[PDB]
Amino acid sequence: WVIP
Amino acid sequence: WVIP
Amino acid sequence: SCIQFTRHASDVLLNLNRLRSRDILTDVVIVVSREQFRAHKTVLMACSGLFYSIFTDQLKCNLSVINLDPEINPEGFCILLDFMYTSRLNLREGNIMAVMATAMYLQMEHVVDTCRKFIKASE
Amino acid sequence: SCIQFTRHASDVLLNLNRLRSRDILTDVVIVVSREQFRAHKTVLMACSGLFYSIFTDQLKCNLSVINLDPEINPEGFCILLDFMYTSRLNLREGNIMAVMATAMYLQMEHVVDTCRKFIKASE
Ligand SMILES: CSc1ncc(Cl)c(Nc2ccc3c(c2)CC(=O)N3)n1
Ligand SMILES: CSc1ncc(Cl)c(Nc2ccc3c(c2)CC(=O)N3)n1
Ligand SMILES: [Cl-]
Ligand SMILES: [Cl-]
Ligand SMILES: [Cl-]
Ligand SMILES: [Cl-]
Repeated sequence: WVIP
Repeated sequence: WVIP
Repeated sequence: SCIQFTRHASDVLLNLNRLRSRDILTDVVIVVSREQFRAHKTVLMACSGLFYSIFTDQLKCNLSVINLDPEINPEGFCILLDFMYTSRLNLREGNIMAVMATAMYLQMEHVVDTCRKFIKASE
Repeated sequence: SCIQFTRHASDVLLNLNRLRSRDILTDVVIVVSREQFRAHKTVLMACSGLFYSIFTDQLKCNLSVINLDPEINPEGFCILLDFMYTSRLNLREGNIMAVMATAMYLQMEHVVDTCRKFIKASE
């Protein structure tokens, strides 16, 4: 999971 | 396009 | 000896979401506590262990309406349906418990994992 | 304020290809010079400008069989159908002309672009  |  | 187009899967999903937003070729209604959500059976199966099991069943594969368990929160479902079609999860302090419970029911293992991690960080 | 799961779009496409390989919920047959290819209308629309136009048409959206132009090569179509479901293009010296011509007909702009580039390198 990432900060888009 | 890339070499997978 | 194939070549691969990096953005292809993302572009496919973006187009599938465009079809969903315009209600094009949607073939099922998911009913959650009287709230109704239109979607594509194939996308639901691709994202969820529960929908995969439902739509591979010889009788249920032909149903145009699926009713979820009454304990399922419609907002939690809406957030997960949005994630299915976009890869983006709107996870907030106020919805994390409903999102984790809905993801456990829908069998969306990666969503359950991030909810568990975010909850563990707050304790 | 969403979080994003990097591998989600790739995982969705991988599952859609698994459904195709097991012929689950395929809803159309594409006929190419007597060769038949089963697929999901939504995936075809998501990948091709031609299928997008066909299946948004109020009469054609209901067809279970689509016949392509007789000039279309079945091997070129098969390679492009595989690309639609996997992001991988089996581009070879012996098939590049048939693949480019099929991609131009199917309106798959990124495939047309790489074929043009690979052809330009060989001249
Ligand atoms: C297992 S083979 C397979 N073939 C095709 C499809 Cl459409 C599919 N979907 C699916 C099954 C289980 C799970 C998910 C999707 C997401 C998750 O967390 N668990 N699986
Ligand atoms: C344009 S809005 C839109 N909405 C939904 C879909 Cl399913 C769609 N597909 C599509 C249209 C045109 C093209 C492609 C896909 C690939 C390509 O090269 N050109 N387009
Ligand atoms: Cl029904
Ligand atoms: Cl997931
Ligand atoms: Cl027909
Ligand atoms: Cl393309």
